[PDB]
Amino acid sequence: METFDPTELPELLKLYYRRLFPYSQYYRWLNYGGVIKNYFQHREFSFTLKDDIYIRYQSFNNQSDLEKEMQKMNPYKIDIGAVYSHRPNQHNTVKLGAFQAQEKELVFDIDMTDYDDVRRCCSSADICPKCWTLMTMAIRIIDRALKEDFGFKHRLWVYSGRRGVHCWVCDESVRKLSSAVRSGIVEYLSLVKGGQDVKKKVHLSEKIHPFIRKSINIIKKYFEEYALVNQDILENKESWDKILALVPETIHDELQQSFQKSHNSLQRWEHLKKVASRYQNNIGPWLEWEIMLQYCFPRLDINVSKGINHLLKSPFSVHPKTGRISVPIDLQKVDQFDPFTVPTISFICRELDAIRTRDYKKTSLAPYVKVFEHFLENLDKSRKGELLK
Amino acid sequence: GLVLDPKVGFYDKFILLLDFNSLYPSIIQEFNICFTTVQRVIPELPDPSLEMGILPREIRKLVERRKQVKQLMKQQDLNPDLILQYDIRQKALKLTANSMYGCLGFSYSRFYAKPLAALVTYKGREILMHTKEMVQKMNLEVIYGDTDSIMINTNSTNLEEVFKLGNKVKSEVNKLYKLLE
Amino acid sequence: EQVFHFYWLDAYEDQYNQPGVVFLFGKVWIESAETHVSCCVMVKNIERTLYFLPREMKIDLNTGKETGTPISMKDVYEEFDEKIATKYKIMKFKSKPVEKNYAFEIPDVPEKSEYLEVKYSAEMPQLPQDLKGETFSHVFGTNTSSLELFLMNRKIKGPCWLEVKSPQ
Amino acid sequence: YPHCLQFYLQPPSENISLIEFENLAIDRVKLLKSVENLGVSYVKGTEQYQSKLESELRKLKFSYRENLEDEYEPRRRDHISHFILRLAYCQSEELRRWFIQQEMDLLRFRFSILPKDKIQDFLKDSQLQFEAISDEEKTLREQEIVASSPSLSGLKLGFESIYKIPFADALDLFRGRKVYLEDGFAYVPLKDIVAIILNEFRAKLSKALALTARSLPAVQSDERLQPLLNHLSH
Ligand SMILES: [Zn+2]
Repeated sequence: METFDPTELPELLKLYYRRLFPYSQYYRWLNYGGVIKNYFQHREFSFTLKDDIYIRYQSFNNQSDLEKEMQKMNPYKIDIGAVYSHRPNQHNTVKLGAFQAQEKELVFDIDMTDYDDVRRCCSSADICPKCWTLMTMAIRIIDRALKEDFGFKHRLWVYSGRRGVHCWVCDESVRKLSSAVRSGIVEYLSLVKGGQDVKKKVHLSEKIHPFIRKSINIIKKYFEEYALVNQDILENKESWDKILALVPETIHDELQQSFQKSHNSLQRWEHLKKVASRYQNNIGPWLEWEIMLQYCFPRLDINVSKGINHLLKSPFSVHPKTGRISVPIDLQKVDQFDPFTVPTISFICRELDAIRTRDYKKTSLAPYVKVFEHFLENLDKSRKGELLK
Repeated sequence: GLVLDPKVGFYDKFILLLDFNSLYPSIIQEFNICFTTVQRVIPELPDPSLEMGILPREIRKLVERRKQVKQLMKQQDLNPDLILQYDIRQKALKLTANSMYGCLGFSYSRFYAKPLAALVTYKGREILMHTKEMVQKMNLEVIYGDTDSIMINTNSTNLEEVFKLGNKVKSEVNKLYKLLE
Repeated sequence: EQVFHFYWLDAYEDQYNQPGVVFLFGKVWIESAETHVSCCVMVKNIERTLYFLPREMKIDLNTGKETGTPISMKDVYEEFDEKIATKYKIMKFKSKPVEKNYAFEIPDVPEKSEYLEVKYSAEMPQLPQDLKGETFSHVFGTNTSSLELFLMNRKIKGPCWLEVKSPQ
Repeated sequence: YPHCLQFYLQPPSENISLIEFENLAIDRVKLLKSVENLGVSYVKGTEQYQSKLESELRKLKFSYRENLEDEYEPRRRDHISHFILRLAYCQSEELRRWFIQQEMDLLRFRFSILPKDKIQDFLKDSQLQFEAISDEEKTLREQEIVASSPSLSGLKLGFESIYKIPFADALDLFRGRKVYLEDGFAYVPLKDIVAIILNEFRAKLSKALALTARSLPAVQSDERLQPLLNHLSH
């Protein structure tokens, strides 16, 4: 990849939203077959126009209006609201108080801003494939949890573009969940207690929930690869002092001598495992278990999920800073997914400049687009099935 | 509204009243009753977190102006004529508040709102009656009240003790309901 | 330019004797007698004001069924200015784009729609209150009084000193 | 009147005499006052409490297992008496709280009366769905239920019945992560089942009593019921 120039945005955005954006595909995605009377007519859209101007309430009638409004102003950011009783663009025309959300999505966010104390590889706003292991494991854990614990069949993750991703679990009963339901679910899925930079942020009991058991079973495929090889968290006294802060002080001296007599994070971690097993036999708390939970388990944000009218970035958009396209995440290709191969608006415009509107096929967006038609094929199949039967 | 059946008889102990004036304006302030606020189509209570509506704006403006005039009665060393003017203005504000509910519930009025008036009357009856049972709890006895006055028997013969009893019940009802006077 | 001021006490309106003319009455200071003495003041051309409610989808006036075309403020504007003006003998008015709010019990009324502020001089006959149009659902301010329009559009809050310029 | 316990959400529409009307009102007032006093004096679970309140019921003939006698008189008495107490008690928030306390005591005792065989058909008659799990499902998911269960000691999953419930029905229960979830369905022991049903019943009663409080001014115009309905409990 070449370096990105942020000054080419006014032209690159216009070209992309003129030619390559999957407008009518996204139209089916939010129309959901038009089963409800005006489910798309009350659909909320939020845009960020030029000169950092923010406008919130828009409602649209059809793909023609979508095309015209998208190619007319060319917002930098595309953001999604909820679906209300009446049209949000005329919400003021309806009596005050009557405006209330009735359906909306459930979303889960994991970001690099949640691992500043965790990653030894990148800064707050930077990422790398060798730090992408946390993101991959978080995706897989949330996948299994929602797909088996609640049977959430239509799970869609979308890459934010720089330092995180977004999920989109589009079952109908999920769409009609209440605020209390979503809250109770998010505390049901909350295990990390992020305090005022408290040393210990994960604690368990003797009885283990199958949820946590399966999550850790997934994680163990990645701890050695990432924490001890990609990050090598036991290379320096400062490096392992963070772990010692969680480890009880009676083990600190033995861990220190074992780490000094060792030379690598793998050897130091296996010595730590031996000593932790001895401590468990003497006393259990599963030290090896909460430390890895605090280092790897996803750290969620409550507000974005609990809000019945919260706002979040739409898919297939562009990142203002990095320019990567907010494409869905292929559920089959997660362990080897990379954010630096995500198409950038500059490259995809150059592809178009080097050339029924299916030009995305000649563009690098094409595999991720086919991912999107695969997801919407699943949605159509489920809708047709659970409607006919 | 609600009128209590009188405990008719002869009461030799002290009797003090409790003027339930500005009850309806206080309710309209408290629960944000307004034409722009209620979702009429028997109505329902509007959202508390919702912004303070139109009718509360002017009635609260009148109440605050009356309160500042009341302050001006605390500061002494004023011309008695101006004191009389302040008293007249305060009384006018009082009666205007008391008639606020009047302008909304009557077929005689322009703004005849049957559901809104019914909701206001229901809340008034509920709060007065709640005051009734709880003042029963505080070991006194009530004998008469209809939305504009409360008769209270004392079982005491000390006037100052009766007055401080009234003061304590006034303070507790004021901390139970914020804007009621 | 000569100007004078008075304290106004009374306000009288008549719908048939001198329609559209509210005879404001008050109490004026006079320099010649260095005191206050009774004064009369009157104002003409108190235009009746109306607020038409354009519909959203033009329905047939005979049966209420949709005619298949949308409705705009411009649409209701022409509909008025030819047919309603000819039927009820209107020759001049000032249609303007004005946004107003309604929060009362008249049913089926948008809260913050757009209103055609039809301002015509009161001499022309007042429109019927139940007037209906092929394009507009209903219009407010049919018989709304010249007195209340004066008091309401001139920001005259209660009895306050009135400043008048160019006394004819 | 299809079952002994019944949830009171369909007012009767029959015609009864004034003497029967007062008899029902006074009898149910006596029953609820006895429930209050006995619950205050004793612990709610002791056999002395159970037997004494059973004797109170027998002398006031308000509930019993279905037979020829049960179908006509007692359950109908319960129905109209409860609704006339609704009219009597919907006046004040304090009276509503009092009534709710005593009726929860009454309903919990009545549920304890009902044998385990008939609770299934009672929940079916309750019109809100709950599915009991099979023995094979219980045996298969016993380890999951015990692992995800609250502080109940041991692995012992005894004879207590386990039901299948939509997750939205037990929000406060599952939001503490003290239950297992399977495809949006929960599995729960009997104590928490009765807790859930009593919370739902208190919610419905609160709403219904508020609505009847909105309906009091119209129904109080009668002169032969005002001096009673003002003072059944007071
Ligand atoms: Zn990294």
